[PDB]
Amino acid sequence: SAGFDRHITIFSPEGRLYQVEYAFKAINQGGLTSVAVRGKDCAVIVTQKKVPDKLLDSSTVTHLFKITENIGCVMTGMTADSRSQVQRARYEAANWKYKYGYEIPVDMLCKRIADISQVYTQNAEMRPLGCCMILIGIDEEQGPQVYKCDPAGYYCGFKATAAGVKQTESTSFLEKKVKKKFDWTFEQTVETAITCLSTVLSIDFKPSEIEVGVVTVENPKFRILTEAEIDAHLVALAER
Amino acid sequence: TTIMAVQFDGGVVLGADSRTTTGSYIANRVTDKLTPIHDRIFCCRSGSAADTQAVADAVTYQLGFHSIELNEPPLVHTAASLFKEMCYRYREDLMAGIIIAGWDPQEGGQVYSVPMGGMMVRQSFAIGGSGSSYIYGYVDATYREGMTKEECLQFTANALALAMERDGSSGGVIRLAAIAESGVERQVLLGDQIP
Amino acid sequence: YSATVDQRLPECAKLAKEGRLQEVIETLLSLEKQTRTASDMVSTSRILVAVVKMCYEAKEWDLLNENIMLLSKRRSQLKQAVAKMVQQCCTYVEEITDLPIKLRLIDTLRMVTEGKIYVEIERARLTKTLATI
Amino acid sequence: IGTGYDLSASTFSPDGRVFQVEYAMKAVENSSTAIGIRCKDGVVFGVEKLVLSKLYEEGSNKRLFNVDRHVGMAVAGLLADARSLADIAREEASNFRSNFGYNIPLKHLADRVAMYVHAYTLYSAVRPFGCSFMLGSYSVNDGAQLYMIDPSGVSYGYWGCAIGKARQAAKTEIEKLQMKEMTCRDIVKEVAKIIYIVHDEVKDKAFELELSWVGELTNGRHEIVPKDIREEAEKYAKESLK
Amino acid sequence: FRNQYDNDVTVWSPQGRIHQIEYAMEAVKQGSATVGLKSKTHAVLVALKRAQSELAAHQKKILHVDNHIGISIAGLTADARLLCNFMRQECLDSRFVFDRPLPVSRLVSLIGSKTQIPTQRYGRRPYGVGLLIAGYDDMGPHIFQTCPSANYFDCRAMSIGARSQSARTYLERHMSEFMECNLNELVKHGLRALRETLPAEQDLTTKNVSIGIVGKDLEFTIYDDDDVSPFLEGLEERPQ
Amino acid sequence: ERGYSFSLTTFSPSGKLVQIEYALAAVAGGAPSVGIKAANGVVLATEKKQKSILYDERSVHKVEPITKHIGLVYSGMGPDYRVLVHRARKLAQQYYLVYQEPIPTAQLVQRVASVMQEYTQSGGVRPFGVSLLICGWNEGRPYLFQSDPSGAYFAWKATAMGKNYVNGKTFLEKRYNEDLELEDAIHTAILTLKESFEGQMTEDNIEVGICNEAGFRRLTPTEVKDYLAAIA
Repeated sequence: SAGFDRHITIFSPEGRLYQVEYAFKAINQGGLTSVAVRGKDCAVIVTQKKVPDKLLDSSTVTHLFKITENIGCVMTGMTADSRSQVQRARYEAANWKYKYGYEIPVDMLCKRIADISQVYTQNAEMRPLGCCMILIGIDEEQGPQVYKCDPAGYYCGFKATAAGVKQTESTSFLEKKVKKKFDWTFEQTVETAITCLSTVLSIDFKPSEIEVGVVTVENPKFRILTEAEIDAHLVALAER
Repeated sequence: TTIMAVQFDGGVVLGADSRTTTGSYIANRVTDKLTPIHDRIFCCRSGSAADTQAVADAVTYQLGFHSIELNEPPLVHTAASLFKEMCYRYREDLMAGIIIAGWDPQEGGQVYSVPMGGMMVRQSFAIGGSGSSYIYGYVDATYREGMTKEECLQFTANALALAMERDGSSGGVIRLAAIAESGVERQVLLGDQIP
Repeated sequence: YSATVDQRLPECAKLAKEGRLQEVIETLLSLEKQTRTASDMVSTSRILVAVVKMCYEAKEWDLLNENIMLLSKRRSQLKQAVAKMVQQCCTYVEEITDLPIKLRLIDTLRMVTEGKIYVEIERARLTKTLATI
Repeated sequence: IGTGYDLSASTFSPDGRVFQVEYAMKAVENSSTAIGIRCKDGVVFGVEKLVLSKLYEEGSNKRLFNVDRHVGMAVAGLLADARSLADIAREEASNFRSNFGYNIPLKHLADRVAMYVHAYTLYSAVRPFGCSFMLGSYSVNDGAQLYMIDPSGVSYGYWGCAIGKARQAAKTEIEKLQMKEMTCRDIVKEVAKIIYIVHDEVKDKAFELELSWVGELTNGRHEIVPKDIREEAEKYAKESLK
Repeated sequence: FRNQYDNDVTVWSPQGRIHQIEYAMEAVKQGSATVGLKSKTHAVLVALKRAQSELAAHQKKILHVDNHIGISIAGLTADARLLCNFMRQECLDSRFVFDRPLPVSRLVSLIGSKTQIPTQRYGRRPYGVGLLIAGYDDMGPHIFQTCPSANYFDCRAMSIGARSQSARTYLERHMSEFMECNLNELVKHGLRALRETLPAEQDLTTKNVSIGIVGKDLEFTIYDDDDVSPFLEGLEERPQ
Repeated sequence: ERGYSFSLTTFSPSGKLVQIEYALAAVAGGAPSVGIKAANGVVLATEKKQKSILYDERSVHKVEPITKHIGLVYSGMGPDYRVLVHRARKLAQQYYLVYQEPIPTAQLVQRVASVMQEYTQSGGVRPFGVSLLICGWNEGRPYLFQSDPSGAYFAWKATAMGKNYVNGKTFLEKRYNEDLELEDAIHTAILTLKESFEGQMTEDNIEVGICNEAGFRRLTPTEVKDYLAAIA
């Protein structure tokens, strides 16, 4: 029955890869949560921030990063795995730009990095980088895309996705919002993300506890929403 | 060719001809020797074209890597260092002279030159190519300090015009770029515009 | 906040005796919004009983209708506040002897009250008034 | 207790945690205590070094290294681990200088060293570097930064942090200090008293204090506290520790 | 067995120790004692030679690596010998490329770097040899003790090996003269140290002791039964 | 028997490698997929149903083409399927470069079988938890193959693996005839998906690709909706 949960390369009875699920549970171990919402021409990423003390530099503890000048990234899990995976993603995107002469589409970036994680989970020489990824960007003739990658190398596009400790409830809230079939304008997308986080956390957070990134068609650059604009957005949400 | 780049207070202006030939036959008369390496750092290429483009893409990848890791645009010094090491490591096989012009917030407008063999140096005017052996006296006689954007434009126009009319390896058009805090301005001189 | 509203109660009452709905509704909306954000105990009760009292004495039912549907549509409302509002409307609808007003008001008390609350016995009192109707 | 899962660093837990890095956490918390504070125009470092035997010479097992001319090196954990990590960091800084031709930013060096220490965290044939180290620098055109990187691989930015058996203790008494304004002259005093109060005298006695700093006070150059300022800091300590 | 945490160097104890490293540390406690002293301008290494049988020669414990730097081993013969050839090769490489003697501190730093790799990486056993390093450089004599935990210490003196605590406490009693002593004085101090290590029934005979002395102008020279004879003629009698 | 269900290089005293059987058990737990070879062409389909409609169905495709006339579907792991697609594309294109002629599907199946059985050669690397369905048309003949995690490859007039594969196989053997037409083949395939679909297939809930004399093409959502309506 059990005892096959020791090696990444060992198939259990019923063909169940325990250690991969162990890594998926390790994703949650970071204790944080993150959600991504996409509109007609925008894609908003928001994540929670926990600070044990004022003693840390808040400018360096950002949980969302930028893969290329128009491709942004957010992720959760173990932070060391997080930074290693963003380093690998940036390396792969730069290699793609070098070899093929044009910017990496979000779907292809997710596909290649998921292939890397698959090769990690296929051979027993690697711990399969137990951190989940969400990538955002804009592509011509297809519009904005939001893609998610996991340590198993399973990648998929999302109209809206979530991660962290509150994965299931955040996904249920996302489904409840998307079943209403509304256009989700940029401010509306951002507010849906903030409301999802606040309700699934039941905290009604101060604006200093969230980092937000957004990519739009008119602003293809991955803009990290600064304190001024996140304050505007979420205190407007408060009054709205 | 004639790639002369000169910096001014606020940035650097860089110009080039548009002549590329395989022997006595002009292969392409629309050549651009100014390849944008980043948002506010450019380059000027002389010598074998394939080597210049290859190293241009390589350093584009490298300083894109650096700029995306630091979340901060690269300094001119780092870029010029990349061209220097790339040139030296292939200096036995590299026939290419590069001028690294550009502006950065750290210091401002900087001109770095890596001629044949790989001198990583900086100076006021960086003239390069087979057409750089003619206007050297012309620039030394017309060198003054602190040309404004208009005065820098006229310096470029006249200097590359003498190179154009005097040298047979410089032909076609004249391409200019102005890099500053406001951004990068790229302009082209053709027709009656060139003196 | 509670100081603003408690020195405002004389000021806002002497302002209310003029009717002038728009501006007072706006200021009470702002203060109720900030107190909903801050989760305050007595200022929220005073301000909501104040707005409901002002609508009822000023004799508009569309305005109190708007108050009900705003802070039902608006979020982060204290449940005791909604309860006090509907129970005050109850004690402001059973004593009135105007048939169209009474029927419209019980219609509003019916459509606001999704999510029944501990005061649903007092709402049972008004639904028995509706039973009489 | 996780038996059957913590024999290697490539095996997760049923709760989803690598116990090797947690054991490295435990080892670091079972190590000496080092504090650092970034002043207005530089950063300072402080090491509590236990003289296990008076037979040891002063300056033995020097713990406040300097990875680069403008970058220091404070570290807690295993001295062999500390030296190996320092050596790889120094080679990384030298390679950065050789390839890119200018000084390495503290954040970029921290990212590279965190990636390298992670590369020893997730393999099975190697073991994570069970030592926590400090990165400090001062650049006239960049500023001052401080970073703590533990064997877990996380390189977070701390204004001034501590690592060792008095992590929470040093947090409590470094929180009361106001930090962002005064410079090294008014920060060395606080560092000295903090280090001299966190140490336990009834148990684990026989310690000495060594200090180092980087900043424009030495032209952005990391060096140990000068002997005059060192004895002045010790004098302020003995006056303040009463 | 709760000690499944000491079968390889690459696993940590639940309490955060590498028990294999600790066993390597205790390994050099098995070898014979060896104590070193250093003067203003002279550093001495004195060791207690041991023999498999009295019908065979005593095991050499003082090794010459270069004219200015000398080492003393206590532990495995194989690991110590390998470290000695590594030392000789590095000292020669320094003399060849820089034409200057290898600094004592630099030599010990490269020793630590070399011996940390077995401690960190699976494969080679940790170097379980306690090395006493005595040399001369710009700031004078140095005594470096490289513990088999891939750690080293700058020490006024150290005794490593069997019953070395007696010599340690002897030197702890007798700091106050080490700095200002000349050759004969420091030699007799070291001999008294070993005599403290040696039990009552045994004494420091000619075949029993090995003495290595280095200094500013005097190269690292090792003395033997006939060579230690003048130095032991000035030796006093055991205070028994 | 337990001491031998842990490595891929040790023979069980009675039978064979148990890790291969466990990889097969992983395969049988995947998404159901049915392939049918008609007289004039082949059809293979699968179910793309997943919770959280938030998921972008167009983002990933379970049916992919290898060349202008070769397509494949899987059942089991996703990322392993992607890796198999990559290796198959590389191998087929190497054959094309060497021979300047479209790769025969039999050789493609043989080569992909060799590459997947390569992962079964030694320990430390798990076998692919994916079984392949290969559709192809060449020399006036529609070919349908199955590739195994064990590296075994065999032909199939019409088969179905994945979840509830036994019932689907019984349905196929109670439905399939040697004179089946392409459109009727698609009808039978969608019916096979249906009898264990569990939740009212939509146009995007399933994914079907088709190959014929005109090469291989994955059916667009519009044609899928039309066929679903025709079957009703």
